[PDB]
Amino acid sequence: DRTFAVKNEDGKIMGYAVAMEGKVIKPLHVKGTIDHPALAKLKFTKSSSYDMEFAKLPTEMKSDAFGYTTEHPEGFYNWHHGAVQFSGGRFTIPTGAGGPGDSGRPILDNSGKVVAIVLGGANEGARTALSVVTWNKKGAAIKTTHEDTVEW
Repeated sequence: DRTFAVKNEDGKIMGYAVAMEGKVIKPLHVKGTIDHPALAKLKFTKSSSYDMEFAKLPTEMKSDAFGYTTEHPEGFYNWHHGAVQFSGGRFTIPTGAGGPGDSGRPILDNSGKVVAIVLGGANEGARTALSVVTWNKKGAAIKTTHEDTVEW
């Protein structure tokens, strides 16, 4: 288990955190507490520019974390709600497959490596373009935001 619900005070799921490469990572805009004893009270470092916040992964969860890959060839990827196309530098889904509460969910390749973290979606009709965080080969974060993105 490397994906954790972020809960508001009522216990409603607001979005998700992931364990990846020695960090716990979540979208900054997802407000609540991670529903995990080892993770609730960690010290987070916030980056407004990338809509992300991160903490050091507790040494108990060392090995139970996703790997990340910069290999994103065009084609199809996976996430909790089904297929994610990557084409023309954009990740898209059928409109209606994602919405509020899906921020922080990872997009995975078939080997189970993370290629992106979902921030939200811009409704283009049949397709919805996902606003995401990715990392390049230098480990630099990249936020991709589409016109009229809806935060999830």
